[PDB]
Amino acid sequence: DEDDIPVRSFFPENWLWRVETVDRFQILTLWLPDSLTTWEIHGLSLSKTKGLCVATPVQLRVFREFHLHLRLPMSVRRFEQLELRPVLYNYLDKNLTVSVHVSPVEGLCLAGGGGLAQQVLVPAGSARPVAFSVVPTAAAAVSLKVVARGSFEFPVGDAVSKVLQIEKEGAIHREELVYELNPRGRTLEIPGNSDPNMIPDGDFNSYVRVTASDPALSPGGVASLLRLPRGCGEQTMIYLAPTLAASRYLDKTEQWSTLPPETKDHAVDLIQKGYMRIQQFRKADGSYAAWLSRDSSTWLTAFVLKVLSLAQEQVGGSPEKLQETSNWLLSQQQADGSFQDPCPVLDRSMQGGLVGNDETVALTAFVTIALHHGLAVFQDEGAEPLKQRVEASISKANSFLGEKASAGLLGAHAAAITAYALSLTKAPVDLLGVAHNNLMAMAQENLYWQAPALWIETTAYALLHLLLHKAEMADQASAWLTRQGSFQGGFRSTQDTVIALDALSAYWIASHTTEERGLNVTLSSTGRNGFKSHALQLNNLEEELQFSLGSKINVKVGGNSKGTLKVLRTYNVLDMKNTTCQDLQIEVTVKGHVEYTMEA
Amino acid sequence: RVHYTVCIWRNGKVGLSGMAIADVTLLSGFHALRADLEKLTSLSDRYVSHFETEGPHVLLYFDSVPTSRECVGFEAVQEVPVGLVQPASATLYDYYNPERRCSVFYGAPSKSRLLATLCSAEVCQCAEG
Amino acid sequence: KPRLLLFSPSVVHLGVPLSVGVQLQDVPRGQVVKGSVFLRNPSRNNVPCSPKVDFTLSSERDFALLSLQVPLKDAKSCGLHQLLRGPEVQLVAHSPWLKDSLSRTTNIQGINLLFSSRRGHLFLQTDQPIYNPGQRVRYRVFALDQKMRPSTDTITVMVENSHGLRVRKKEVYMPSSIFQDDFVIPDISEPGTWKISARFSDGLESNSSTQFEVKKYVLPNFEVKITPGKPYILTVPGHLDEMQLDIQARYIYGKPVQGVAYVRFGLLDEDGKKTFFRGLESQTKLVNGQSHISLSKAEFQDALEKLNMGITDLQGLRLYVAAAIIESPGGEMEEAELTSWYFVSSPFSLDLSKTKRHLVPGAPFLLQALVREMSGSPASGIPVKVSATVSSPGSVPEVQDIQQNTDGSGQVSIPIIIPQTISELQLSVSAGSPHPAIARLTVAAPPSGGPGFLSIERPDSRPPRVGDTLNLNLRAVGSGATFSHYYYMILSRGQIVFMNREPKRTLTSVSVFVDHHLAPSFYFVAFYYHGDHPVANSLRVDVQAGACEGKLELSVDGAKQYRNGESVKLHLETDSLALVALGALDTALYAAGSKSHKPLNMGKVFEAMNSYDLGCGPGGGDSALQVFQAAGLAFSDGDQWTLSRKRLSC
Amino acid sequence: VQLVESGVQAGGSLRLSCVASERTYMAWFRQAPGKEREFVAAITSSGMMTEYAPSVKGRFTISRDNAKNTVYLQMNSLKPEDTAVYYCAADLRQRFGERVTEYDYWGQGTQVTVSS
Ligand SMILES: *[C@@H]1O[C@H](CO)[C@@H](O[C@@H]2O[C@H](CO)[C@@H](O)[C@H](O)[C@H]2NC(C)=O)[C@H](O)[C@H]1NC(C)=O
Ligand SMILES: *[C@@H]1O[C@H](CO)[C@@H](O)[C@H](O)[C@H]1NC(C)=O
Ligand SMILES: *[C@@H]1O[C@H](CO)[C@@H](O)[C@H](O)[C@H]1NC(C)=O
Ligand SMILES: *[C@@H]1O[C@H](CO)[C@@H](O)[C@H](O)[C@H]1NC(C)=O
Repeated sequence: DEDDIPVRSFFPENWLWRVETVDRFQILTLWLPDSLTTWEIHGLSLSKTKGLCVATPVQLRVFREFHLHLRLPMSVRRFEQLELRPVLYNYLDKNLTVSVHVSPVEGLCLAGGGGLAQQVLVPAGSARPVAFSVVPTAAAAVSLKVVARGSFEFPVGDAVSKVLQIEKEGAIHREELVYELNPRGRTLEIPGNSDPNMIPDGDFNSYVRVTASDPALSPGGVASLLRLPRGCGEQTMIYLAPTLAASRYLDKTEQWSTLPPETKDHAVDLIQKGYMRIQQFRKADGSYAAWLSRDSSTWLTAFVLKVLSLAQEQVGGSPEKLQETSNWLLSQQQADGSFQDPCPVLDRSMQGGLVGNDETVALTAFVTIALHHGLAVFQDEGAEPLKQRVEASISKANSFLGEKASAGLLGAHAAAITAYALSLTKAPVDLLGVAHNNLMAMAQENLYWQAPALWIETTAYALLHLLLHKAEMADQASAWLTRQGSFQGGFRSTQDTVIALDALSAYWIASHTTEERGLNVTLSSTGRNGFKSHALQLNNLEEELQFSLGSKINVKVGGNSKGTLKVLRTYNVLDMKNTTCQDLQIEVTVKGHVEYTMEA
Repeated sequence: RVHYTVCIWRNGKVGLSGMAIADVTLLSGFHALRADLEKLTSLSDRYVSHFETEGPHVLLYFDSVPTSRECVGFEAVQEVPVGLVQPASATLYDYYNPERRCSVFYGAPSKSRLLATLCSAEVCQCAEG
Repeated sequence: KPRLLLFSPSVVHLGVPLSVGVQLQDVPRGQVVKGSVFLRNPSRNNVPCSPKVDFTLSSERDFALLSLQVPLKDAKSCGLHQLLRGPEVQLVAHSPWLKDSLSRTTNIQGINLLFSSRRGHLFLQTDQPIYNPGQRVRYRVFALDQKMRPSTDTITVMVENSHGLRVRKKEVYMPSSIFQDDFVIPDISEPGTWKISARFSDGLESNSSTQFEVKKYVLPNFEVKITPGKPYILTVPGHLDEMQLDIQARYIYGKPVQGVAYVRFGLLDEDGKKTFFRGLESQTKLVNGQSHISLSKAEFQDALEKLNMGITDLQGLRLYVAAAIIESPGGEMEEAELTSWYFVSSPFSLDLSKTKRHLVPGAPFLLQALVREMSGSPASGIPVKVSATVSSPGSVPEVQDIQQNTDGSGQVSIPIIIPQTISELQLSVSAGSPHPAIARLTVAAPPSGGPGFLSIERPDSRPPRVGDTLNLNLRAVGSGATFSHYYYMILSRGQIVFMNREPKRTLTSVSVFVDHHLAPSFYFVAFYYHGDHPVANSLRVDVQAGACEGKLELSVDGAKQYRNGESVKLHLETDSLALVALGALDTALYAAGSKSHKPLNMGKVFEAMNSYDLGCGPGGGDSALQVFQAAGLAFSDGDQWTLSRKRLSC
Repeated sequence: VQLVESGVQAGGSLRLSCVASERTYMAWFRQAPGKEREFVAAITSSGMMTEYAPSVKGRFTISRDNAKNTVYLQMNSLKPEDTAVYYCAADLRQRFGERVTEYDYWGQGTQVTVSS
């Protein structure tokens, strides 16, 4: 009987995919899918108390004594002859003469014109494939059911119904449009598909492909600079400039981990006590002079302001006690904006490269650099009248330096320092440009400018200027500072040590710096369904997005990063492949008499 | 009650030269006489080096593939009448790479190797009946 | 000279509790020391990255285990994500007792730790191991914290492509810890190996990746595997092993298949190029699903001389084999390969990764070796001979020969006694009968003149089952009787889960109750002070895989061989309330051309757990600092401190 | 592999027999002077199926002996101008019905004449 046979249609590859609770006992009934195989059932228990343990897989087995295995080919082109082979399987103990016949299905061509039974005798424990050749002429997919009905001697029947999907006309074509991206040449256009091989009706799936295509001094020697401040009001700064520079330089360079962690907390107390040691030398008007009785010196007040203002980010000082200190410096500004020493320092050695033919230029540059450093520590609230005159004071000071800077015929140390001071306080561009141009010409040629105290300092100040004005010049500059600083017992003086540590700290953070490297683009076009848009963010990997754009598309790539963008388009074309075998061929001719039950 | 003559040849000089494995498939109820195939193998001048026959299917391993149309034959018998008219198949698997097969067809002595289709167009219909 | 010892794993995972081991030694027994331990990063003004934790321990209890919480929110607050070179955080112990009593430089003692966002355990389960384009891909990822309990955090599921391109990103918060998702393959995607990746959203590098392969296939019906008689070929001059193999073709549902079985042989070199043989193409007929194929020694010689490769040249060449079983009369053919078959000179492989280097003079040095038949399970009854060459600088290097027979699991432990002041030890291990597999190594003696070493010993020398109580013995070597107590601590998965103090006697038997928290391998670090210097010798101790603690037992109603369309009553059991992730997978998919990758099984779960283990190497070190580095620890006693890790994985 | 052949007024009959050591499908060929040889009939190894030349449909029949492994060709109702030399030959590839001359190791044949 045709109807009695239990057609089998459920042929999944994974069915018991779920998740459920457990209470030591549950009887879940699983209906085995109508497939003949052994199933590798397994599971994982996820408990709040105990946790996970992978279960032991269970090898359930499902099998029928007499079955029919029909294995459809995956790609079945139309207008092409097809070979289907339902291999009858008979593991019974009885010789059976069964009949195989694909039920009449619309959209197909039955070789016999329909349900023509092909009686076949199957010796027990053996297979008797009954070749069936039906040419597919349907549109999308046809489900053909093979029914094996046995004789009345032992009536066991089987019926498999597997859905056959028929591919679209012709082969499939791929278009790969390799291109580039950049921050000029921003907007690009992809020409719309215009190939004449296009089948007018067919699947047109396209995909986009965007690729990001992306490309320290010794912690031992510098850590030795941490010394307990000692001496008079002058020497307390010699041991407190490197002490803050070393603490700061390793703070920015992230070299504290190399040193034992007690060292960091050992240094945070050298500065803490150091700040008190120099604070008690403060005069009534915040001069920070060498001695309480000795006359003040604007150089030290500027130098102490820079070091103390910089350290103010750590020690819980009083902002108002620092604001007054800046007031003293301003009051010493001369008519043209210069600064004159009221009392020179007892020891000229700490001055670094200041001593020389010209001093007022360097004093003006050094003080202004320090003077700005104190702007950050000013309270955001209050002192507005105090702040305002500060900008005027530096602006007046900058004008004098710019006038001197453009004049030329100045020393190397003056030339380098002037470049940084104007750069830091945002001097007028023309003065900035001429001052910067003055530095490069005066430069000398990782050969730049052992190194005496003069050359080492000026390099550090100049090196800072290049960072603020890093392209093959700062990188080639540090190679002289670091090489010059790596010598045993390097950084002889105090001004070079405090500032050289500053440049390398600044240079290191610049060189080892990373950005977002964004590259996101936009794809838009006027498709038949309307207007659609897409974007592909590539801040930090590669992306590909399925977009429905059947016409010319618009690209608006943006971002400092550069990469490769290519678009893939898929479609069908008119086939031209020969049906006849090209390399190896068979020719078989059957001659004789074949008896037929019925013939056209 | 029915004869066969399977013929195989290779163009050569492609770099894939090698043995071949015929996959001749017979009609319904056909099985080659083991006596005939056994005679092919035993001979000193042997072409079908290894053969296995069970029911319709027949494998004729060929040690040497000649460039020309030099080929072997054999006999077959039938027991159950064939209930429908159609073309059976065949296939020559390259012994070193069965993915470069060669599917071919054939049919009854008076019939053809294809079915009747009025296709020859965008519209496409067949006339088996 | 009292000291405050600070111990903690040399890596800290942000978002999960950290355990810090702190204790006192050489105390006047009349003072109580109280302090705080917290995570401060130096680059941002020492702002704390974790809540303050105090220990307030005394002399009568000088050992304390502190469970330090390190929430990730504070890490952002202290700017740990803003570092520009390496994830270096610092752990410090602050206590006024260090400055007032010990008169140290500062009232704070600490260490350097390499933090990393990696945390939690993420297991991915895909629908089926292989996909043909156009199929609907299902999958799910399990979120588990360090303690292997369900988590409820947020993760970023990422589905990469064969070329290495993202295809689907999903962020979701899972209150049930199981995230189910379905993804659809393009109908055009070329065959290749895709990938699914999931990582905790707040974390950055806590990703776990599973690879599902997409290939053009249709489900086969018989799976054929080639099982050679002996998985290796002996190829030493004179004697050549016979090369025979058995081809087995069975249906996916078990029954044997009858047909033909063509076979082609060849040679695969290291890169992968094939080189076949002409005339050796042996084809047969399967009888009861089995066929035996052999190559006579003379026939093999003819093939090679024809190829002119020779026999002595088969050093690292692999005997390729392929099959083309055609199921007559069905005709479907399903090929197989046997790439894994070498031309080796010996039948055994020497695995000496377990013998600890840095022998300790004066105590019985143990040699642990695992002898395994190449491409096979560990073998029993293989006599192994060793020729230890003790190198005494002041006398002729002595030679000691001893042999032992494999216990039954493949491991051997032969104690060789070594004297004092020995330059080094060089030994050769030979295992086999005949054709021994020789693998000689040398171990350098620790520098002489140092403080007395320590020698741990395991009597049973057999891995303990979960629930056992293994015994360990300690003894100082040399005139170092100054100390009065023995110290030890148990490490597992980079977390000090047990710290204790032991008194010194004639024999010091320290017992460890191996619990589930110690698996699959827990270290064991022990030390004592020779007055001022520390001396220590850890010991990698493995733990047997045991069984579940959740007890998920899948079962069926006997073996009735259910027919298709029939109903089965699955029986499953669980020790606690749990969510079972049932998944049924057709077995034929393993037959479909694929690497046959292992599913999610205990091999990976325990591998995943131990992937957090920071220390590497079996243990033991020349100096107390080196051993504490190898165990995955940070040690600082004020005078000697542990160097930070150079990179996450050694 | 050698072929041996041995064995009349018009309207008579003859029974030609060719003996071959090896048992195969040897067929019959005839050659007349001045013209190329043409086949008369053939028989397969088992002898189940045979074909005859179109000129001798229903007139010449072939049989074989399983013991001495020969071919028995009876020629009842001889047609007078069929005189020619008959050759029994075969190949080793059982190409039944291979009309054109692709048979190797040809036999010698025997002269037969028909008189009106
Ligand atoms: C998480 O993703 C990273 C990057 O995609 C993986 O880094 C790879 O790690 C493996 C071994 O761990 C290396 O062999 C690769 O070279 C690494 N790739 C890169 C680009 O660095 C990392 O493995 C992933 N996590 C896991 C658990 O696999
Ligand atoms: C099936 O037919 C064969 C024919 O040889 C016979 O030997 C066999 O006994 C038959 N099977 C049964 C169950 O009768
Ligand atoms: C990415 O897109 C955003 C819009 O959400 C835009 O603001 C941003 O500029 C884009 N990326 C880059 C690198 O420009
Ligand atoms: C291959 O195809 C071309 C045209 O598509 C045809 O001319 C040629 O004959 C084919 N190859 C063979 C061997 O016939």
